Amino acid sequence: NSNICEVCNKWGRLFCCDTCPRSFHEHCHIPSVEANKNPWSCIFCRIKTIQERCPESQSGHQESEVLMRQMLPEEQLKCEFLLLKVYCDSKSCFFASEPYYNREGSQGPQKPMWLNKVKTSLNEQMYTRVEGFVQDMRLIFHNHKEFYREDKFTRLGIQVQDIFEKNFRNIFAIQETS
Ligand SMILES: [Zn+2]
Ligand SMILES: [Zn+2]
Ligand SMILES: [Zn+2]
Repeated sequence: NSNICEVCNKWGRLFCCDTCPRSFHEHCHIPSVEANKNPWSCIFCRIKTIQERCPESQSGHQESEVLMRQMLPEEQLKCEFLLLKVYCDSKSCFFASEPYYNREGSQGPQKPMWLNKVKTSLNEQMYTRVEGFVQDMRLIFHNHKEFYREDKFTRLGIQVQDIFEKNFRNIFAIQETS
């Protein structure tokens, strides 16, 4: 096994996957690393199994059909993995915890949103369709773009949204386009 957490790249109290060499902090893994279960298989492993059991699941899909899917177990897992892929980027620190807004010339968003809020919402099964999760994710970056206006800090939202969008297209096998 690796000696650092796959998500945050730090050592510490790590739980090791039994079917691959990755390791995790307890609350870095999504869902949080399960109490018992020997062997234990990480989310990366669980996602790879879905693909292996249904190879046709990798054929191209339309985003509109993906968004309308109900949050059954496999779509729940995919959203958890997508969320975790965002946390994997160190720039996710800016979007993790609850923001506050007091900048001359700007007004805060009407609906603040942040990664840990999305994490809780997934844990509490608050999304009934993929669309709910994707909307909240995209709202994080849209709120950031609007608030920071012409400040160069707006670029952090572009950057992390790009990681989100690339991973969304990969995990949900969105049809490739020009
Ligand atoms: Zn970690
Ligand atoms: Zn694994
Ligand atoms: Zn099949």
